Amino acid sequence: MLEYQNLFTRVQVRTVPEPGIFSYLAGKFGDAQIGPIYLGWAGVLSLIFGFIAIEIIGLNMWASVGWDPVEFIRQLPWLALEPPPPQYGLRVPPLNQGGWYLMAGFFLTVSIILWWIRIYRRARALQMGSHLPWAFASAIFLYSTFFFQPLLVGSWSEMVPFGIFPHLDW
Amino acid sequence: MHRIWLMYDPRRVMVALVGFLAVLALVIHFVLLSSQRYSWIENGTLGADQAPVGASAPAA
Amino acid sequence: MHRIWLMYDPRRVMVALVGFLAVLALVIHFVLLSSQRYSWIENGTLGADQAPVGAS
Amino acid sequence: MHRIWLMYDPRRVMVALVGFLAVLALVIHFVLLSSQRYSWIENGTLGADQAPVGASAPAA
Amino acid sequence: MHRIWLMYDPRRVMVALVGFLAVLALVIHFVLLSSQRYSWIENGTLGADQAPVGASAPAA
Amino acid sequence: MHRIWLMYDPRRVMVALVGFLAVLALVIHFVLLSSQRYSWIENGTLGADQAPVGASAPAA
Amino acid sequence: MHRIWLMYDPRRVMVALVGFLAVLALVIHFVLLSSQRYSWIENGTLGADQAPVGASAPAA
Amino acid sequence: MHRIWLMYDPRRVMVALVGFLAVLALVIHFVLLSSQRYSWIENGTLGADQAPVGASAPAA
Amino acid sequence: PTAWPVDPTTGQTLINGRPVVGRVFIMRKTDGTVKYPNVADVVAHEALAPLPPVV
Amino acid sequence: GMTEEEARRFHGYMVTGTLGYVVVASVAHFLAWSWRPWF
Amino acid sequence: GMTEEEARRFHGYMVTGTLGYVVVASVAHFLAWSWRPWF
Amino acid sequence: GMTEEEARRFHGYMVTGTLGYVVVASVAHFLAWSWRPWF
Amino acid sequence: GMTEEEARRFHGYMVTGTLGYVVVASVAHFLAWSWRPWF
Amino acid sequence: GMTEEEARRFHGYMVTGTLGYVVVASVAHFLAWSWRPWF
Amino acid sequence: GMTEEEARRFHGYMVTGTLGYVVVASVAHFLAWSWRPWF
Amino acid sequence: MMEYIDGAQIALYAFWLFFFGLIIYLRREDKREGYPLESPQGPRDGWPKGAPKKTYVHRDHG
Amino acid sequence: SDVKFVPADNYNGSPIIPTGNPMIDGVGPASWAEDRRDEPDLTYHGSHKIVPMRLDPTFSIAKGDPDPRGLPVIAADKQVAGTVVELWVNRSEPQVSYYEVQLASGERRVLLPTGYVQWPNFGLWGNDKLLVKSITAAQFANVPATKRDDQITLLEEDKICAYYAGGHMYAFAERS
Amino acid sequence: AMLSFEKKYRVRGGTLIGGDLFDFWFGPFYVGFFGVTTIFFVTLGTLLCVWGAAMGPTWNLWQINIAPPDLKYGLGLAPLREGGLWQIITLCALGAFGSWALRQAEIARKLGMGMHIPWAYGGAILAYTTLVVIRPFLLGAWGHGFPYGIFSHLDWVSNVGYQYLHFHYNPAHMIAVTFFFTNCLALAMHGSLILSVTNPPKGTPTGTSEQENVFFRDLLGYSIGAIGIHRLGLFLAVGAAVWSAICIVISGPFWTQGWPEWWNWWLNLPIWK
Ligand SMILES: CCCCCCCCCCCCCC(=O)OC[C@H](COP(=O)(O)OCC(O)COP(=O)(O)OC[C@@H](COC(=O)CCCCCCCCCCCCC)OC(=O)CCCCCCCCCCCCC)OC(=O)CCCCCCCCCCCCC
Ligand code: BCL
Ligand SMILES: CC[C@H]1c2cc3[nH]c4c(c3C)C(=O)[C@H](C(=O)OC)c4c3nc(cc4[nH]c(cc(n2)[C@@H]1C)c(C(C)=O)c4C)[C@@H](C)[C@@H]3CCC(=O)OC/C=C(\C)CCC[C@H](C)CCC[C@H](C)CCCC(C)C
Ligand SMILES: CC[C@H]1c2cc3[nH]c4c(c3C)C(=O)[C@H](C(=O)OC)c4c3nc(cc4[nH]c(cc(n2)[C@@H]1C)c(C(C)=O)c4C)[C@@H](C)[C@@H]3CCC(=O)OC/C=C(\C)CCC[C@H](C)CCC[C@H](C)CCCC(C)C
Ligand SMILES: COC(C)(C)C/C=C/C(C)=C/C=C/C(C=O)=C/C=C/C(C)=C/C=C/C=C(C)/C=C/C=C(\C)CC/C=C(C)/C=C/C=C(\C)C(=O)O
Ligand SMILES: COC(C)(C)C/C=C/C(C)=C/C=C/C(C=O)=C/C=C/C(C)=C/C=C/C=C(C)/C=C/C=C(\C)CC/C=C(C)/C=C/C=C(\C)C(=O)O
Ligand SMILES: COC(C)(C)C/C=C/C(C)=C/C=C/C(C=O)=C/C=C/C(C)=C/C=C/C=C(C)/C=C/C=C(\C)CC/C=C(C)/C=C/C=C(\C)C(=O)O
Ligand SMILES: COC(C)(C)C/C=C/C(C)=C/C=C/C(C=O)=C/C=C/C(C)=C/C=C/C=C(C)/C=C/C=C(\C)CC/C=C(C)/C=C/C=C(\C)C(=O)O
Ligand SMILES: COC(C)(C)C/C=C/C(C)=C/C=C/C(C=O)=C/C=C/C(C)=C/C=C/C=C(C)/C=C/C=C(\C)CC/C=C(C)/C=C/C=C(\C)C(=O)O
Ligand SMILES: COC(C)(C)C/C=C/C(C)=C/C=C/C(C)=C/C=C/C(C)=C/C=C\C=C(C)\C=C\C=C(C)\C=C\C=C(C)\C=C\CC(C)(C)OC
Ligand SMILES: CCCCCCCCCCCCO[C@@H]1O[C@H](CO)[C@@H](O[C@H]2O[C@H](CO)[C@@H](O)[C@H](O)[C@H]2O)[C@H](O)[C@H]1O
Ligand SMILES: CCCCCCCCCCCCO[C@@H]1O[C@H](CO)[C@@H](O[C@H]2O[C@H](CO)[C@@H](O)[C@H](O)[C@H]2O)[C@H](O)[C@H]1O
Repeated sequence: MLEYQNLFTRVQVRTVPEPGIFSYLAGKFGDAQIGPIYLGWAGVLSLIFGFIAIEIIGLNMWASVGWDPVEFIRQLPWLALEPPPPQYGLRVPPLNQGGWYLMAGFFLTVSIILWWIRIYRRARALQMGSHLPWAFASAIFLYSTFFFQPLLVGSWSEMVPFGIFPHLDW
Repeated sequence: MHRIWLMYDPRRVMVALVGFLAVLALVIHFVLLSSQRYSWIENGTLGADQAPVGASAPAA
Repeated sequence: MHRIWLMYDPRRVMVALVGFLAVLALVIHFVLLSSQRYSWIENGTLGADQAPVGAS
Repeated sequence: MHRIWLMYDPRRVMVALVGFLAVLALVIHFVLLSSQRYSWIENGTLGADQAPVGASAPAA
Repeated sequence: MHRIWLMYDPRRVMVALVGFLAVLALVIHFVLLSSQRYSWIENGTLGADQAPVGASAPAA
Repeated sequence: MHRIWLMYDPRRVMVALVGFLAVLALVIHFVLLSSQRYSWIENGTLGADQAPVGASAPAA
Repeated sequence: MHRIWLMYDPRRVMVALVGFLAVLALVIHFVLLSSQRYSWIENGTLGADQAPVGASAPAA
Repeated sequence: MHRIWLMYDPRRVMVALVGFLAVLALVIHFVLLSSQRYSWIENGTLGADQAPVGASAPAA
Repeated sequence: PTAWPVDPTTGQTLINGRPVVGRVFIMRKTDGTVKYPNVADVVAHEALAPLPPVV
Repeated sequence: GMTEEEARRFHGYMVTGTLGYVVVASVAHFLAWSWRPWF
Repeated sequence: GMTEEEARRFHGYMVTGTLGYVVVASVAHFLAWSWRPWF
Repeated sequence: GMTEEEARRFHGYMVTGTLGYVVVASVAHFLAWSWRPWF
Repeated sequence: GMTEEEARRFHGYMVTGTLGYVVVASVAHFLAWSWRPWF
Repeated sequence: GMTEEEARRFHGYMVTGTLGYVVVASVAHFLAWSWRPWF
Repeated sequence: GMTEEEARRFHGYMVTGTLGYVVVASVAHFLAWSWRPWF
Repeated sequence: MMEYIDGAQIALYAFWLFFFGLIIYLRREDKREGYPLESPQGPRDGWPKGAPKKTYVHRDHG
Repeated sequence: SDVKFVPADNYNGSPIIPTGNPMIDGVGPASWAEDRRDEPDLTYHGSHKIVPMRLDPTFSIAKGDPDPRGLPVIAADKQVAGTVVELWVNRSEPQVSYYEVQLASGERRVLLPTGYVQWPNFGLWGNDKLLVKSITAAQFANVPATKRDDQITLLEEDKICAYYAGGHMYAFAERS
Repeated sequence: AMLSFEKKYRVRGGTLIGGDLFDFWFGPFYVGFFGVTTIFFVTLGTLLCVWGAAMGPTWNLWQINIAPPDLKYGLGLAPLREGGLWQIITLCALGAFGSWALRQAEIARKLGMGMHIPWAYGGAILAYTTLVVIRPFLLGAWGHGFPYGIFSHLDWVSNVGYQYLHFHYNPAHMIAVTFFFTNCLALAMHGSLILSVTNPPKGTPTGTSEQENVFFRDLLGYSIGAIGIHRLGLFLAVGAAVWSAICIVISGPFWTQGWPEWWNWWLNLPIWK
C-alpha cells in the first residue's frame, strides 16, 4: 500500500556486498555468529522435540478420520488429540485414551523450554539485556498453568485438547 | 443582505447548506416511513379516516 | 453591549450559535416526538382533551 | 472585585461560566424529567392536588 | 498567615478551591437525592413527621 | 523538629497532607454510610437504643 | 548503627516508611473489619463475652 | 563470610532480604489465617483442646 | 402494608395520620431492583443443590 | 476573495433559490395535508 | 483587529436578529400552546 | 493586557448581567413554585 | 513574584470570602434543619 | 530552600493548625459518641 | 550526601520517633485488649 | 475460618500493591527527560520525583 | 534583543509569538533540539552511519527503480528549486536518508530529507520529477548547511529536518 | 508548568476551528475549541452517569448499571427513567470521543506531526459507534446497545455471545482475536528489544540498531526494520478493533443462526461434498 514517507516508495537500495561491514554479514558481534538463523544446541533440540510433538498431534487427528486424507483436510479444524478420561486422575492413561495426549504435551513443553534457553543464550551472546527472555517467560507462565491447574484439581482430563475448534470448546 | 457573503465564502456555505438539508430531509422521511400513521409505501392508498391514529387518553 | 465583539469574533460566534441552536432544536423535538402526550406524528390530530396525560 | 479580571483572562472565564451554566441547566432539567413528580412533558397539566408525591412503604 | 500566598500562587488556589467545592457540592446533593429520606424532588412536600426513617434494630 | 521543613519542602508536604486527609475523610464517611448502624442519612434521627447492632455470639 | 543513613538517603527512607505503615495499617483494619469477631462498626458495642467466636472442634 | 558484601552491593542484598522476609512472613500469616486450626482472628480465644484438628485415619 | 390509609372525607392519603396533598406513590429504585445481600440469600432463591451423581 | 458586487449579484440568486425551494416545499406540504393531515 | 465601529455596527444586527428569532419562536409557542397546552 | 480601568468597565457589565440572569431565574422559580411546590 | 503587601491584600479578600461563604452555608443548613432534621 | 528561621516560623503555624484541626476532630468525635456510641 | 555527624543526629531523631510510635501502638493494644481480647 | 476473606481476595490486593508500586516506578522513568518543569515561582518536580537524567556509554572503535 | 519569541499576553498558558523569522530562528514546528550533540552518528563498527553514496560503493539503486539523480525538484510554489546531485544513505539500515539538491538559479547545494519528498503518482508511474510540498523554491536557499560534505552530525540532521517541518505552517506566511 | 524544552513550541496556529480565541493552554493541557467541547460533553455525560447511579439501587462502583431502553421503544427516546438516560449519555459519549480526536488533530498540526494518532484513535471510535449506533440501528432498536456498568456490560457481552450458541465459531471474531494476541506478542518483542539495547548488562556498551536487527532476524527469520515494527504494531492494534467491529456488526443484522452452522459452506465445497 501507499505510505506517508518516501523512504521505500521507490528508490530502495541494494547493498550488493553485505551490510554490517539486500545482503547479510558472515562474522561476529563479539563471540555471537551473525550469518545463519541462530539455533545452537538448545535450538536444535527444541526443533526435534517440537517436531515429534506436532507429528503426534497430526497423526492422531488423521487416525481419527480413519486415515482419510480428504476428511483430514475437510474436517481439520474439528479434529483433536484429547486429554485422558476423568476417572484416571493423574495416573497414566491408555495410549488411545489420552496416552498420546500426555506424550505430545510433554514433548511440546520441553520444546518450549529449550526455545527459551535458546533466546536467553542469544540475548547474552549479542550483549543485550534479558528483557526478551523474561517477557517470553511470562507467556510460558500462562501456558504452564494449563498443566498446573489440572494437576492441582487432580486430573489430566481437565487439560486443553490439541485442536483448533476443540480448544475453543474447552 | 448581500454583504453577509463577505463574512463567509459562499462556496463553503452552499456545501454546508446542501449537506444539512440533505441529511434533514432523509431523517424526516425515515421518521415518517417508520411511523404507523405515515408508513406511506405500504399504506399510502388508505383514506385519511382509515389511516392509523395513536391511542387517546383513558376515560377516567 | 458592543465591545463583546472585540473579544469574540462575531463571524465565529454566529457559526457556533447556529450549531448550538440546531442541536438544541433537534434534541427538544426528538424528546417530544417520543413522549406519549406529544407524539404528534402518530397522534397530532387528537384534540387537547383526547391527548394523553401521564397520570398513574 | 474587578481585579479578578487581572488574575484571569475574561475571554476564557466567560467561556467557562457559560459552559458551566449550560451543563448545570441541562443536568437539572434531565434530573427533573426523570422524576415522577416533575416529568412535566407527560404530566405538566396536572394540578398540584393530582401531582405525584413519593413516600416510603407504610411499614406495618 | 498571609505568607501562605507567597508559598502558593493564589491564582492556582482559587482554581483548586472552585474545583474542589463544585465536586463536593455535587457529591452531597446526589448522595442525598439517592436516599429515601432526602429524595426531595419526589418527597420534599412531606413534613418531617411524614418523611422516611430507616429501620430500627429488632424491637426486642 | 522544625528542621523536617529543611529536609522536605513544606509546599509539597502540605499538598500531600491535604490530599491524604481529603481521601481518608471521604473513605471513612463512605465506610460509615455503607454500614447499617451508621447509615445516618436514612437513620440519623434514631436514638442510640433504636440504632442497628450486629449479631452476638449464639448462646449455648 | 547510624551509618545506615550514609548507605540510604533518609529522605527517601522516611517516605518509604510512611508508605509502608499507611498500607500495613489499612490492611490490618480492613482485615479486622471483614471478620465476624472484630467488625467494630456494626458490633463494637457488644461486650467481650457477647462478641462472636469461631466454631470449636465439634465434640463427638 | 564478609566477602559476600564485596561480591554483591549490600544495598541490593538488604532490599532483597527485606523483600524476601516480608513476602515470606505474609505468606505464612495468611496461610495460617486461612486454615481451620489457626484462624486466630475468629477463634484465637479457644483453648488448645477446643481448637480444630484434621481428620484422623480410619479404623484406628 | 401495601398502601397508606385514605381519608374517607377527601380520598386523600394519610401518612402518619396527617394528609398529603397530591397522589402518593411508593418510592422505589430503577425498575424495583434491590442489591443482593449475600451468597446465602441468592442461593435461598435457587433450587436446592443437585443430587449426587449416578456412577 | 469575492468582491461586494459579486456578492450583490450572488445574493439575488441565493434569495431566489431559497424562495423557490420554500415554494415547492409549501406545495408539497399542502398536498400532504390534503392527503393525510397531522393535526 | 475589528474596529469598535464595526463592533457597534454588528451589535445592531446581532441584537435585532436575536430578538427577531425570539419573536418567531414566541409565536411558534403560541401556536403549540393553542393546539395542546403543556400546563 | 487590559488596564484596571477596562477591568472596572467589564466588571460593571458582569455584575449587571449576573443580576439580570438571577432575576429571570427568580421569576422562573416562582412560576414553578406556584404550579407545583417542591416543599 | 508576589509582594508581601500583595499577599496581605489578597489574604484580606480570601479570608473574607471564605467566611462569607461559610455564613451563607450556615443559613442553608439552618433552613434544611428547620425543614427536615437529620438527627 | 528555607532558611532555618523560615523553617522555625513555619513550624509554629503548622503545629497551631494541627492542634486546631485535632481539636475540631475531638469535638466531632464526642458529638458522634454522645449521639451513637461505637463501643 | 550526609556527613557522619548528620547521620548521627538523624539517627537520634529516627530512633526516638520509632520508639515513641511503638509506645503509642502499645497503648492502643492495651486498650484494644481490654475491650475485646483476641486470645 | 474467615468467612469474608478468601485466597482470591488476598491475591488481588497483593497484585494491587505491586501494580501501584509499578506505576510509581514507571512515572519516575517518564521524568528522566524534560524535568524539572519550568514555571513562574520556579522549578517543579511533580510526583513522584523523577529519576536522574541518564548518560549512555558509547562503544569504542580505536 | 536576540530572544526568539515573546508571550502573546501576560496570562498563564498564553502562546508565544516569534520575533524574527520562525523558520530561521527555530520556533514552534520549525524548532530543533538545540543542545543535540554536534557529532556524526556511527555504525556498530564505528564508521559514519549517514554518508553520500559515492563514498560507499557497496550501495546501488535496486534494479528497475528510478535513480532520482538529475531529476528536477518542484517546490511548494511549483517553482523548480534545483536538481538531485547525490543520494545519502544510512549504512546501519540500508535506505536513502537524504537527497542532495543542486539549487537552480543559485550556487549552493542543500540536503533534503526523503520524508519530505514525494513522487508524482506516488512512484507507480511517471517518476520524471520530485515534489517538495512543504517549502517554496525561494526558501530552499535558506536550508541549513552541513559543516562538511562527506558527513552530517546529529545536530545538523535535527536542524535540516526541523526546517522542512516548519514549512507546512510558515512557508506561505508573512511572518518572515 | 512546562517541560524544560517546551516553551519554544507553544505557538499559535494549527487550529481547525475558532482561530486564536481558544488557542491556549491550561496547565499541561492544550485547550482549543474541541477542548472546550470535550469538557462540555465529559462533564454532562459524567454527571448524568452519577444521576443514573443515584436513582439506581446502589452506589457500589462495580454494581452501578445504566441500562438501555426496552426494544419496544425502537429508535425513539425512551422515558429517562426507562433507558432514555442511557441514550443521552450515549450522545454525550459520541460528542466527547469525536471532540477528543479532532482536538488531537489540532495538537498534531501545531507540532508539525502527521495525522496518524487521530486516525488510529478513529479505530476505537468506530468499534464503539458500531456497538451503540450502527448495530442497534440495523436491528431497529437502541435497546440493543450495551449497558453502562463495569460488570453489567460483561453480562451483556456474555448474553450476546450465547445468542449465537458458540460465539468462538464467528469467523471475523477468530481474526480479531488473532490480531489482539499477535499485537500483544509484537508489543512484548519490540519493547524488550529497545530496552535490551539501551539497558545492557552492567559494564557493557550501549547497543545499536544493528544488534536489535540481528536479534529480531533470529526471532522471526526476517528483518522488519525500525519503521516496519511501528507500522506492524499500528496495523495489528487498529486491525484488531476494525475486525472487532466487523465481527459484532455481522452478528444479528446479517447472521442470525448459531455460528457453528455458518461453517457448513466449508463442509459442502464441491471437491468434497
Ligand atoms: C486497571 C489496569 C489498567 C490501569 C491503567 C492505569 C494507568 C495510569 C496512568 C496515569 C498515571 C499517571 C498520571 C500522571 O502522572 O499525571 C501527572 C500528575 C502530575 O505530575 P507531573 O505531571 O509529573 O507534574 C505536573 C504538576 O506537578 C504541575 O503541573 P501544572 O501546574 O501545569 O498543572 C496542575 C497539576 C495539578 O495536578 C492534577 O491536577 C492531577 C491530580 C490528579 C492526578 C490523578 C492521576 C491518576 C492516578 C491513577 C492511580 C490510581 C489512583 C487511585 O498537574 C496537572 O494538571 C496534571 C494533570 C494530569 C492528569 C492525569 C489524569 C490521569 C487519570 C488516570 C485515570 C486512570 C483510570 C484507570 O501526576 C500526579 O498527580 C501523581 C500521579 C502519580 C501516579 C499515580 C500513582 C498512584 C500510586 C498509589 C497511591 C500513591 C499515594 C501517594
Ligand atoms: C531528653 C529527655 C529524655 C528523657 C528523660 C527522662 C527523665 C529525666 C526522666 C524520664 C522518665 C520517664 N520517661 Mg523519659 N526521656 C526521653 C524519652 C522517653 C520516651 C521516648 C518515646 O523516647 C519514653 C516512652 C519515655 C518514658 C519515660 C517513663 C518511663 C518515665 C516517666 C513518665 C514519662 O516521662 O513519660 C513520657 C514523657 C515523655 C516522653 C517526655 C520526655 C520526658 C519528660 C520531660 C520527663 C518528665 C518527668 C520527670 C520525672 C521530671 C524530672 C524531675 C523530677 C522532679 C525528678 N521517655 C527523652 C529522650 N525520662 C522519668 C523516670 O525515670 O521516671 C521513673 C525521669 O525522671
Ligand atoms: C507477553 C505475552 C505474549 C507472548 C509473548 C512472547 N511469545 C514469544 C516470545 C514472546 C516475548 C518470544 O520471544 C518467542 C518467540 O520465539 O517469538 C518469535 C515466543 C513465541 N510465542 C509463540 C506462540 C504464541 N504466543 C502466543 C501468545 C503470547 N506470546 C502472548 C500474547 C500464542 C497464542 C496467543 O496462542 C502463541 C501460539 C511462538 C511463535 C514462539 C515460541 C516458539 C517455540 O517455542 O517453538 C518451539 C518449537 C516447536 C513447536 C517446533 C517446530 C517444529 C518445526 C515446524 C519442524 C520443522 C522440521 C525440523 C527442522 C526438524 C528437526 C531437524 C533438526 C536437525 C533441526
Ligand atoms: C485502535 C484500537 C485500540 C485503541 C486505540 C487508541 N485508544 C486511544 C487512542 C488510540 C490510538 C488515543 O489516542 C486515545 C488517547 O488519548 O489515549 C490516551 C485513546 C483512548 N482510549 C481510551 C480507552 C479505551 N480504549 C480501548 C480500546 C482501544 N483503544 C483499541 C483496542 C478501550 C477498551 C477496549 O475497553 C478503552 C477503555 C481512553 C484512555 C482514550 C480516549 C480518551 C477520551 O476520549 O477522552 C474523552 C472522554 C472522556 C475523558 C470521558 C467521557 C465520559 C462519557 C461522556 C460518559 C461515559 C460514557 C461511557 C460509554 C460509559 C461506559 C462505562 C463502561 C463501564 C462500559
Ligand atoms: C423528526 O422531526 C425533526 C427532524 C426532529 C424536526 C425538525 C427539526 C429541526 C431542527 C428542523 C430545522 C429546520 C431548518 C433550520 O434551519 C431548516 C432550514 C432550511 C433552510 C435555511 C433552507 C434553505 C434553502 C436554500 C436553497 C435551497 C438555496 C438555493 C440557492 C440556489 C439554487 C442558487 C445557488 C447559486 C447559483 C446558482 C449561482 C449564483 C451566482 C454566482 C455564484 C455568480 O454570479 O458568480
Ligand atoms: C427537555 O429538554 C431539555 C433540553 C432538557 C430542556 C432544557 C433546555 C434548555 C436549558 C435550553 C436552553 C436554551 C438557551 C439558553 O440560553 C437558548 C438560547 C438561545 C439564544 C441565545 C438564541 C439566539 C439566537 C440569535 C440569532 C438567531 C441571531 C441572528 C442574527 C442575525 C441573523 C444577524 C447576522 C448578522 C448580520 C446579517 C450582519 C453581518 C454584517 C454585515 C452584513 C455588514 O457588516 O455589512
Ligand atoms: C440535581 O441537582 C443537583 C444539580 C445535584 C443540585 C446541585 C446544584 C448545584 C451545586 C448548583 C450550583 C450552582 C451555582 C453555584 O455557584 C451557580 C452559580 C451561577 C452563577 C455564578 C451565574 C452567573 C451568571 C452570570 C451571567 C449570566 C453573566 C452575564 C454577563 C453579561 C451578559 C455581560 C457580558 C459582557 C458584555 C455584554 C460587555 C463586556 C464589556 C467589555 C468587554 C468592555 O467594555 O471591554
Ligand atoms: C456524603 O458525605 C460525604 C461527602 C462523604 C461527607 C464528607 C465530607 C467532607 C470530607 C467534606 C470536606 C469539606 C471541606 C474540607 O476542607 C470543606 C472546606 C471548604 C472551604 C475551606 C471553602 C472555602 C471557600 C472559600 C471561598 C468561596 C472563597 C472566596 C473568595 C473570594 C470571593 C475572593 C476572591 C478574590 C478577589 C475578589 C480579589 C483578589 C484581589 C487581588 C488578587 C488583588 O487585589 O491583587
Ligand atoms: C480501614 O480502616 C479505616 C476504616 C479506614 C480506619 C483506619 C484509618 C486509619 C489507619 C487512619 C489513619 C490516620 C492518620 C495516621 O497518621 C491520620 C493523621 C492525620 C494528621 C497528621 C493530620 C494533620 C493535620 C494537620 C493540619 C490540618 C495542619 C494545618 C496547618 C495550617 C492550616 C497552617 C498552614 C501554614 C500557615 C498558615 C503558615 C504560612 C507561613 C509561611 C509559608 C511562612 O512563614 O513562610
Ligand atoms: C505426516 O505428517 C503430518 C501430516 C501428520 C503432519 C501434520 C500435522 C498437523 C496437520 C498438525 C496439526 C496441529 C494442530 C492444528 C494443532 C492445534 C493445536 C492447538 C490449537 C492447541 C491449543 C492448546 C493446547 C494446550 C494449551 C496444551 C497444553 C498442554 C500441556 C501444558 C501439557 C503438558 C504436559 C506435561 C508438562 C507433561 C506430561 C507428562 C507427564 C504427565 C507424564 O509428566 C511427566
Ligand atoms: C433570525 C430570523 C428572524 C428575523 C430576524 C430579523 C427580524 C427583524 C429585522 C428588522 C430589520 C431592521 O432592523 C435594523 O436593520 C438595520 C439595517 O437595516 C440595522 O442597522 C445596522 O446596520 C446599519 C447599516 O449597516 C448601520 O447603519 C446601523 O448602525 C446598524 O445598526 C439595525 O441594527 C436593525 O435594527
Ligand atoms: C523526637 C521525634 C518526635 C516524636 C517522638 C516523641 C517522643 C520523644 C519525646 C521528646 C523527647 C526528647 O526527645 C529528644 O529530642 C532531642 C532534641 O530535642 C533529640 O536529639 C537529637 O538531636 C539533637 C540536636 O537537636 C542531638 O544533640 C541529639 O544527639 C539527637 O539525638 C533526641 O534524639 C530525642 O530523644
